[PDB]
Amino acid sequence: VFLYHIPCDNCGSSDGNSLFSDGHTFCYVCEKWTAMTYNVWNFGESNGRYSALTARGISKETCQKAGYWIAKVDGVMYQVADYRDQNGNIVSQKVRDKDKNFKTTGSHKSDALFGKHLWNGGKKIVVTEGEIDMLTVMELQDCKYPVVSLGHGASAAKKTCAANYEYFDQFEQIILMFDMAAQVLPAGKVRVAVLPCKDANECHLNGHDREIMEQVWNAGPWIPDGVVSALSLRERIREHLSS
Amino acid sequence: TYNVWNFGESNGRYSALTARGISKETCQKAGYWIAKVDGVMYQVADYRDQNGNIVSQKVRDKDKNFKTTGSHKSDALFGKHLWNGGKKIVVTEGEIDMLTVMELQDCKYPVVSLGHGASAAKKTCAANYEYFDQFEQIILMFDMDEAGRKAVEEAAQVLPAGKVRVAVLPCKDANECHLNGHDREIMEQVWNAGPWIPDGVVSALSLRERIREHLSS
Amino acid sequence: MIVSAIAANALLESVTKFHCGVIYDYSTAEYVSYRPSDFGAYLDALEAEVARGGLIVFHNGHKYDVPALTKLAKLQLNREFHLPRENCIDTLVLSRLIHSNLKDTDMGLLRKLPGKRFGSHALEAWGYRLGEMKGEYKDDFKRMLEEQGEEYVDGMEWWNFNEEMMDYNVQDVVVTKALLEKLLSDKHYFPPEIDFTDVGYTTFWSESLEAVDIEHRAAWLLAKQERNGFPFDTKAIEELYVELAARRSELLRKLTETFGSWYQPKYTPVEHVVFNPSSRDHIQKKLQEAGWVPTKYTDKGAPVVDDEVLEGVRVDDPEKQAAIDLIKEYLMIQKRIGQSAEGDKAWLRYVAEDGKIHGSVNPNGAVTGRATHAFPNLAQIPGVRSPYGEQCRAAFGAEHHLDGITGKPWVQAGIDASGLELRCLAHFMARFDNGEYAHEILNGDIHTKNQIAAELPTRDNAKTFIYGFLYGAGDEKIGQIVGAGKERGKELKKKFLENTPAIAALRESIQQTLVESSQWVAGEQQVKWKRRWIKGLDGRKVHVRSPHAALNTLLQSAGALICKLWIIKTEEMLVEKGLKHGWDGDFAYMAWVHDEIQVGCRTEEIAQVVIETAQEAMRWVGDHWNFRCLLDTEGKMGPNWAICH
RNA sequence: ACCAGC
Ligand SMILES: Cc1cn([C@H]2C[C@H](O)[C@@H](COP(=O)(O)OP(=O)(O)OP(=O)(O)O)O2)c(=O)[nH]c1=O
Ligand SMILES: [Mg+2]
Ligand SMILES: [Mg+2]
Ligand SMILES: [Zn+2]
Repeated sequence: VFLYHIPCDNCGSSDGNSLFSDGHTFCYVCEKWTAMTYNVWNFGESNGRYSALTARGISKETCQKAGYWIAKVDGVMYQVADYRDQNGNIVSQKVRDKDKNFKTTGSHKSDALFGKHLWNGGKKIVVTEGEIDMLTVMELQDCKYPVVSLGHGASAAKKTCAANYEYFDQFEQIILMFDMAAQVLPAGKVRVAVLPCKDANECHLNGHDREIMEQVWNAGPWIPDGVVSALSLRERIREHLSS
Repeated sequence: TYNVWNFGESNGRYSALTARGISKETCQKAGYWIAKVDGVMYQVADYRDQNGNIVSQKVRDKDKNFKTTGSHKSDALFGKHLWNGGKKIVVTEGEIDMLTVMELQDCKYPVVSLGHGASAAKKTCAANYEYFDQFEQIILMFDMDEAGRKAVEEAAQVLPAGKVRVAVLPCKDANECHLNGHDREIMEQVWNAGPWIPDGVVSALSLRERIREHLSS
Repeated sequence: MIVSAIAANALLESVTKFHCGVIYDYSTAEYVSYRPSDFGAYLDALEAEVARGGLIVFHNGHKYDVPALTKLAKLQLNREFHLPRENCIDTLVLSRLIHSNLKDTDMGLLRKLPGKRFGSHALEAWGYRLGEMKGEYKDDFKRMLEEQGEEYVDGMEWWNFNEEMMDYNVQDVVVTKALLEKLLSDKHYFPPEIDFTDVGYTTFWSESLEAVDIEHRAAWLLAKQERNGFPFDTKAIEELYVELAARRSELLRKLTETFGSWYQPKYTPVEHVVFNPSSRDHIQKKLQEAGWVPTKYTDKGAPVVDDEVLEGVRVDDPEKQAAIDLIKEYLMIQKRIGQSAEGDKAWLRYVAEDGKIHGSVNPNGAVTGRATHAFPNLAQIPGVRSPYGEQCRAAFGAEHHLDGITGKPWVQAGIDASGLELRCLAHFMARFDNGEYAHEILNGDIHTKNQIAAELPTRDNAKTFIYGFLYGAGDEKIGQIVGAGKERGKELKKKFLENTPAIAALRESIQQTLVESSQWVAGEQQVKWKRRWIKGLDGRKVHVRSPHAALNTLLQSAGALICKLWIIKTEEMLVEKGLKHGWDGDFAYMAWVHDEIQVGCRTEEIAQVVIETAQEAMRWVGDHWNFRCLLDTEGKMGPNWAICH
């Protein structure tokens, strides 16, 4: 948190350097900052470089915050995604490539989530099924709103969401972005929105990204099952009338 | 895992509990203390037998984990060795509740605690039938939760009838009523508790309001 | 006169429980303590000290401490408890006027303070400055829990009562008393012919200066309008965020294909870095390698890049000529987003449960008596001339408060003063030119005819130019207002100096009053001072930072005080007229930015009464201090704060 | 360093 201004030393400014409560300083003029396998891939070993993805659209600070880094081991390009805990320690990894040959290292639990080590308090949460849609929502919202994502696919919705119950209980409105379903969450709290494409990335790469953000802040309530009311049939009662 | 941790080889110290509401005299009386192993301060509770010999340690960290150092029996209670009789006991659910109750009475009534809690209370009460025979009244003091009501409902079956009384609390358990200044309610629930009323049976006299409102709608 | 100190469980927003309180007295010398069960006795002691005609000394008592007692005495034991404002005094409101300059004298002491307490008016910082501090409650409690082994959860240690809380509360009231003795040991504000520890509320207020009374009334009223809040619309700003967050995600897609990426040196290690338009290095590089010469070097090796050089820029490629406008629009949208919704101190992170925004207002934060606004700043939202300005001020309305008894929205009235510092200038120099300047200001509008005389395009540009010329500019910074050179920057100075030849005489009078000698250094300035301070309109020692800003600290420090008395008198007439302040009455103050006021009321007739009595309050301010000018305001009526600007 | 406010 910002406290006050001290005079900088490298650039020699008067009110450029700002002091903070965390102990670090920052100057706005000279821009100088002060201060399976069962094997976790070390960052200094696997040649970790935080490169950007051009064909989908992901900045570099998003990969630095979320921990989605490209390894250059074995002369090829791997995309290691890291899973952490509530204390902030490396638990498991995912090494994904062009042939999708998954190499899940470490202790991969049944209730692991991607992006739960930075975001613990808030009001709204957006939950996706993969990792690229999670990075897409973080790119749209500039990495400042709580978005988590599953780690076992859309088939473990009865296991992953059910085991993490006190984690999702702290939030006021849980918004789902699985497929365009689970009821283990407490009622009167779950919102599910509808998008015109397969996922969020096909809306981002085709101009429908505005319709992503309109479905986040005004998501409709969750109808529980295949029961319907007597008003949403109004066109179909017409349609069978014209058959 | 290894053995009973001695306080000298683990830098033990009998002190108070500021954030819980327990002074150092009650912790000196019971035997709840703090060791310094592996850098992080670890709290530890002591289990004794009926004679008074140390049989087990129970080590808790700063993030609420459990650790048994050895053979964990079912006939071992936390706070049992100090008393060998009396006329009124109060049985708790956790382990800090025993310190909470003995803090506010200056060690006048026998208070025991369970070694498993509410999950395996029937097993540790079925093997402890013979210890509660020398007593005159039993006051069960469990949580005001679903698991607490289920444990106080299912644990009163193996006990002797006519002596088991159940008390209610406005808090979660005794510790929040100790913190929030509700020291006048817990001293009445020990001396004057609720009698037998198992769920399922309803007396014909105490049903006036439900029959009054039932023929109205 | 008693000195009381409280300790409760949380902040004034959500407080439900009393923990402890200590009272010291100046007639018995007794640290009368209290317990959690003695709250009725605490209130009875305070009501006895009120009823005998005394003064209760708190610290930060107007903002937090007294409404905390009024809330707890209601919602814990069901009894009304109100302290009259002429009995409660504060030792923070006194510190912010007596020691109004800590950042310029606190160095040389930082050897005492830790470093986080540099220039703080908090009560612990004065414990470090008075060399009377025995520990701290939070650090010792954290060290205690780490010694026991149980975790330290949330930094919330006022949950449960204990005995260390009473001890640090006793040390708290010791620090408050040792601060009060030094604050009453001043001679310019409190004359040393009477002892101020046994006088009543008719002697302490009216046997001293007026600056000690107006500041406490201002702190009372500004704490009340902080407790009122500002009504805010959330859906109409979420629509704006979802609108212009799908525009900066098009202004980067359309722009990175124009400005390509490049390899930048990190055997030579390179990296594939792309164009980031928010940086002012990437645009500087890409304009350096596309055929543009800056011809303006503020930095010693780098140009200056802002909105006034991104207009006057020409390149050879006709695609980049259109791309620069998209770069400027992207910077605007980025600043709009970071202010409105994505910042750490954004609008949508300070909305309460009842749909209102509560912002802190420091009544004396500047050295010239000007109020500062913080957490968030409601004096820094974009005006109606900037793009996306009306859509940001239309959410900050007073018609978003539907009434709690009839279900109807309210009406807003906004009152602004006209020509404030420019008319204070005609007050101060009317003894030189015999008052033939304060007649043209009263004869028609001043800024419109100044725009006619100086052929400026807009009234806002004429208004910027006149104060730029008046508060000691250079040769170029008032030619830059029209964009011309220093020739026009010289001839405008000569034209507006040869009209009334009294500004230079007034400046020479100020120089002969304050400074006596100023030695010249080729890179600095060494000045022997004679009087570093200036007597204001009510005897307050206004501090002077630099000898070329003396006209500034003479004009704005005398211009802020007339508004500070005006905002007090325009409710002292309304309460005495037979209305009620608050949301459950007939009117409520909402915000006080540096010149104008924003009040929200229930009916249009109450709006007309307020907009009438503001003129009478301003005229009474102009009569109380014997100004040589004639003060006048202007009011508007509307639903929100876009018509009432 | 840039923006915004009076
Ligand atoms: C614009 C501006 C105003 N001021 C002063 C002038 C006023 O005393 C006060 C507020 O300025 P304004 O309210 O903007 O100007 P004004 O009150 O003279 O004119 P009007 O209300 O009729 O439109 O701050 C500055 O010091 N610097 C500035 O750049
Ligand atoms: Mg205080
Ligand atoms: Mg004005
Ligand atoms: Zn610097």
